[PDB]
Amino acid sequence: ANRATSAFLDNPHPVGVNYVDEGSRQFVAVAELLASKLIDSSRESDESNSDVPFVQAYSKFADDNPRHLRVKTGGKMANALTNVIRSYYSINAPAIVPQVEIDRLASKATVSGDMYNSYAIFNSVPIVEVLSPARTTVSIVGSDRADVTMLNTGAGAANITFNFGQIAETVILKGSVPFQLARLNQPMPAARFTYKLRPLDGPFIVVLPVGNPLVISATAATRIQVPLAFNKALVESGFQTAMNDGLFDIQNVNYYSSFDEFIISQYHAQDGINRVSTCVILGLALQAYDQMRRALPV
Amino acid sequence: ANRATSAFLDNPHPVGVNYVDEGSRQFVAVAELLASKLIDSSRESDESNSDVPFVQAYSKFADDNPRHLRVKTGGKMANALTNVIRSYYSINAPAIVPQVEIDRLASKATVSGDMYNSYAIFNSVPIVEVLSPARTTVSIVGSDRADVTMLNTGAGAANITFNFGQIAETVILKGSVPFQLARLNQPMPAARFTYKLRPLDGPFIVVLPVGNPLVISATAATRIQVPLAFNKALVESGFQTAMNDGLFDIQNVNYYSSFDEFIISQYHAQDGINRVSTCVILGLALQAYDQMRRALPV
Amino acid sequence: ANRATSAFLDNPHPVGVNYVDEGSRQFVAVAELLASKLIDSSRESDESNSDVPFVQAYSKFADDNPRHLRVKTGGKMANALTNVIRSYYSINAPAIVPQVEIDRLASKATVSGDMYNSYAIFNSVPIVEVLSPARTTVSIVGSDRADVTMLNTGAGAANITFNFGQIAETVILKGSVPFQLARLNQPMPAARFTYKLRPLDGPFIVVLPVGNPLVISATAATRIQVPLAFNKALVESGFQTAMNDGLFDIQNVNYYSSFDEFIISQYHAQDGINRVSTCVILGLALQAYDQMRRALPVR
Amino acid sequence: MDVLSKGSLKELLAHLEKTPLEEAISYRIGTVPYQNVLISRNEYYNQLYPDTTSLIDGVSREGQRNVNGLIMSIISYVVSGSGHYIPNIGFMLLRRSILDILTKHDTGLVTNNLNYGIIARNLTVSKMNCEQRKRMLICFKLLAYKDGNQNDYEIYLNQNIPLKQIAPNFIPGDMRTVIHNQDQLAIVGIPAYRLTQSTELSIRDDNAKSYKLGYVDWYNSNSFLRERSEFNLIRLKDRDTKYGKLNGW
Amino acid sequence: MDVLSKGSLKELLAHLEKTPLEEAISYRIGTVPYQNVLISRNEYYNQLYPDTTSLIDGVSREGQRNVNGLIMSIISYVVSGSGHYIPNIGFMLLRRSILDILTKHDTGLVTNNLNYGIIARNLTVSKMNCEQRKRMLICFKLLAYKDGNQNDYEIYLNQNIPLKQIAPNFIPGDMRTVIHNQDQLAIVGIPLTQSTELSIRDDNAKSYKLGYVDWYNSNSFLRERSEFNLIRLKDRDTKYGKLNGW
Amino acid sequence: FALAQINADDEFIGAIDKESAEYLDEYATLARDISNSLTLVKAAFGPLER
Repeated sequence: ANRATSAFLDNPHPVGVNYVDEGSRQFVAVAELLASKLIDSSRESDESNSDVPFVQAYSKFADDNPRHLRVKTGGKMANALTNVIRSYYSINAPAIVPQVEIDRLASKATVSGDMYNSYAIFNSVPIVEVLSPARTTVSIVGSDRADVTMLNTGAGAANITFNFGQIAETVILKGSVPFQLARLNQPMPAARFTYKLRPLDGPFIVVLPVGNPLVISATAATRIQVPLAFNKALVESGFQTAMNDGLFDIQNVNYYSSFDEFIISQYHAQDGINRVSTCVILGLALQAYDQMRRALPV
Repeated sequence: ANRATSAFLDNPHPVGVNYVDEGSRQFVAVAELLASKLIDSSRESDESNSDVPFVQAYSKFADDNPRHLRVKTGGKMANALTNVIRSYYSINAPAIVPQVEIDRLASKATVSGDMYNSYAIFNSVPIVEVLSPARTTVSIVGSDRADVTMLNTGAGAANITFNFGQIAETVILKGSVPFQLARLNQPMPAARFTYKLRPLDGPFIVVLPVGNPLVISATAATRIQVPLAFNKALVESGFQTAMNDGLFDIQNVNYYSSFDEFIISQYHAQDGINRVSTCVILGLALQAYDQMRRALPV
Repeated sequence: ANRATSAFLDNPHPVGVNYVDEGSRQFVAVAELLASKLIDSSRESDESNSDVPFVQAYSKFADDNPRHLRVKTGGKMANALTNVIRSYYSINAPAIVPQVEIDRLASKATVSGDMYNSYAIFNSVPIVEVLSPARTTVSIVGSDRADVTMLNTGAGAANITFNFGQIAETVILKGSVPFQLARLNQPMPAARFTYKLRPLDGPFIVVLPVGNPLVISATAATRIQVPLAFNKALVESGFQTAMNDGLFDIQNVNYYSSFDEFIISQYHAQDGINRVSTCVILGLALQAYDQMRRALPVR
Repeated sequence: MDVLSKGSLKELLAHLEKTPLEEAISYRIGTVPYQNVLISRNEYYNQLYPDTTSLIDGVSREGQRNVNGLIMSIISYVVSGSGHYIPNIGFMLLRRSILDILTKHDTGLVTNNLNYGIIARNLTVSKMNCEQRKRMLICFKLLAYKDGNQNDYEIYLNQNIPLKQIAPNFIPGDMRTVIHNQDQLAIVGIPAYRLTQSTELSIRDDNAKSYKLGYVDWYNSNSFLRERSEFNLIRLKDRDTKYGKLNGW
Repeated sequence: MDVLSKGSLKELLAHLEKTPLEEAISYRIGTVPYQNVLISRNEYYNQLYPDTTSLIDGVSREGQRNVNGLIMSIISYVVSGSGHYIPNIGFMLLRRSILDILTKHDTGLVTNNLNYGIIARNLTVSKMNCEQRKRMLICFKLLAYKDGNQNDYEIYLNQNIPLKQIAPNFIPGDMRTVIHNQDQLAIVGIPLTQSTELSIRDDNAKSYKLGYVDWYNSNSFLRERSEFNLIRLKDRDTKYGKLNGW
Repeated sequence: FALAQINADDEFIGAIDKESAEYLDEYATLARDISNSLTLVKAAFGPLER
């Protein structure tokens, strides 16, 4: 008997515990709000035929007026946002930003750092384990759409067990050819192309006939509570920008292809609820980072 | 294989579908409020050696002054409350109270008529089925505390399956002697005196050794949404009075020893959610019927 | 000899030793008072069609003003009360409520924290042990009323001894058929239907003649000192809410069907005097928890 | 709460000189640290929120009956607001000030064998913030100069680069260094942002927020000293004077 | 909405004389009448709320092309406000008024073989309030006296004692009975909060209740604009083409 | 020592204080004026430079 698991779900590293309180949460909300005004100031500059709208936006974000002989960096808030993002990813990252600096930057705009007033859908499909008997090959490829390739070289039909965890809300399975799937201690129905199932129900048994390989595609949806200012497209771009800039370059940590995989992998840890709150705050910080760095490249 | 079922869960009769709208709910809440004032006014009249407090309360309730020669019945409000109680119990009740009468009676006092702003705990234990093998005797006695008496006469130990439904919140099992219980497809733990279970977990298997009989005492708690004025002490007393007064004497109906058994039995029927809301309204009506009749016996 | 005992008296787990000082008991007393006003204000709001009475009561309880789009959960007072209730139940439960929080909430109202003003009557019947000879069968069922079923298979009449502990004040025994019961080294009177016994008298011997089984129904009453605000009906409802809410799910603990069985089982243990004091405080806290949760509900 | 409000090296050191050692210890038994627990956080979740108990929370915890435990309780009081449960220390030691325990040989306590690696590990330093780390480094520096272990203190800082970056710069025997220092060591204070009456998930964050909201109540209460209004009512001994300096410094 | 506000036998009979059969029928397919369905009531429960569809809900449902179907649609309109989908009724029947369909022989419809017990079961008389049952009995009595089956009306009433208690006390032939009647048949009326009810019948009925206050004022001008220069459909003069399928 | 008795019986009509009710209502008019004035100045005078 062999077992297989998703690659992105292996060994989630611990996340940081700093910059989670109310003042730090409001700093991230202010940074997101002010960085958004920076991007919109470009369109205002085009319409107004002048750089005054951009100068006003940068002055509020950086406490200093822009210069022509200096490369625009963002000043204290840019430095604070960058260092705070580093601390969120790993517990080994230092917490360099002082509290006093965080409170001063959090007073720039009026926001509430409530990160539980909305939700988002995360599409990473968790396959905790797939148990197959001898003379059966199982390969799991993919993270957003997981394709499971199954081959039965044995004499008779085999029973393969799926375990999708206890966190995902729904999972939809679509097979290359019609197949049979049922819960444990349940009878099997007629072969169908598509199955919709709740992972909380229990481990699922799929009957593998002997012959050509059977491939099953898995798509899952998970609901995680996020602030109302959350935007998945901006968060995903911020994740790639931060990884390129080396903000995640620190020893004894894991690397993920997308923010979708990062948050779901942390949610499936030993105590994944503790890390979901920090990961969401990292998402808002990354959304602020993508806007800030696209307006002020460096 | 033999099946054992709690007596009070067998064949719940359909409940009435009338007088469950917002106007009718307001009338029940008004009746409870004025019936409570009727009881307090009688106590005040006795303490103050005067009839002024009671005359005011009776006049508001019955729309007529009390008279020494005439009998004190409560007027039209008593008749309407009596009739809606019959209609709530069974679908075969006449339901002969006009809508105009209900609206005029709901305008006496100001109440929201919301039957979902609180909750109450009901202690009836649902045992839907107990599956036992041959040469075993199983008997269930009780509704507030269920005792399951099990006798093994075969060669070896027997496996007895317990099904507690899917509605009750928690079930606590205490045996006469330490015993073994585990969920399906799970190893059995060491013998223990007590077990705390969630009925949603699934059917539970109990190992019955050959020898002396084993008695398991069951206690369950279920949460049901009720109005803030709900009082279990008054509802249960009103339930007994209505049965004694013949308000439930309808053809093709079941009977229960308490209101707790009535509501839980209707909950466990096919689509039991349909009946819980109507059953809660009947309970509040029985609360008003208790207080009115105790103040004005007939 | 065969031995039988009540199921609920077996292995009483230890209780918490934290938040049992003057300030903490004052905080629990304040919580019960403010929870009661929260329930009353919700009723006054409903009969009056105005949210003003409820808002004012919630503001005292939660030190914050209710706002739409934010769920009303009770604020910091609810958080402290829930975690304190866990700590009272078991010694494995953590203590995570700082002292500055307890002092702040205790000052919200001026009530006495004394938990021994009055008493209460508890109905659980303690049967510590029932010893029977070889050819007899004894089964004990129930906690509010104990049914002891005894069958004699041998030729001769059997002697069965009953131990009811030393905590209960009175025990009343009623039999399906008249039976004989007397204290040790005492003559046995005529067969009667009922007996009133003081458990401190000693082990009681009941003759079991050969034939049809004899069933004894046991009822006991014990008196425990409780605060004057103690209401048994509210405590039982709070005990069930806490169990259903999942805050009694601690490692290596026992579970009970009611607060009656919980307090009696702790009483019938070593250092049972000290455990009862902690359990009484937990009972008043459960009264506050029940009233707060009904006023502010969740689906 | 009073200790966490100090914002400068001068105020923090002055407070430690005035307060005795009994404030650092607690007489409540508490629970044990390094234990995985399930706590109730109902404003956010219906289930039980997992967390781990530590010595840095503001709740009293049982501590070891040795010099190592005594020092951990002192640093915990400085960086968290509450100490541990070490009873029967003795009235001779409990009367002396926290500063005297840290930097005076006359007390009689022997702290030379203490290792800063395990103390930082036990007093979980990966979970502290910048202000908490600075206060701990102050205590380490005071202890090191007490037993003549300045070289060991430097090597420990050189091993851990982030600690060196935020390490306060002051010589424990010189008062001019304390005056010149401009580090911000305040963990509670009047917040520029919007502070609400809401719970936090972690044990450390919830307890810290309770101290923060408690300081606001104390700041606006009658126990606070408003210098701009009643500076002539304080006694001459405790009045703020530039000539004022710590004893023996 | 107008048929539900009538609170007297006189007003209900007057409305039926004015209203053509077109507003009793509907042109929307709807769904199957009797069916166990799960509906969403998120104001109370996270789970889907079980319920059974019927012909009393104010929602169009499929009906067969027979006299039983036409009668069921008329009664549903009176007791619920919305009719049913009967395909291709025909111009001749649609132009006649509801009362003439119930009480006159010139419509071309045979109603002598109607079974009152089956109609009540199909209309789910068990889940009806006092006002709705009275309106159904008014329609039954009118049909009974039209075809001479007055005895069958009494047999049906005797089999259902609760309906006999609340039966109307008017004779279709006589006018003194209609003038002196004192029944209250109003379902909708000016008083209720903008909330949702659990049942399909209760929710739909409350929708009519909340919309009646607005309908009292807005219908006057919008109606008059529609038929400013339009010929009345009721009893419209035509060549009297044909009646197919009846 | 010389406390003055204060009576407001004439100010209250039943349980309603008319003067306080009308005075508080004027803040709604001021709130509307503040929002209107700020928006007009921002539109007429854009970003400001010195």
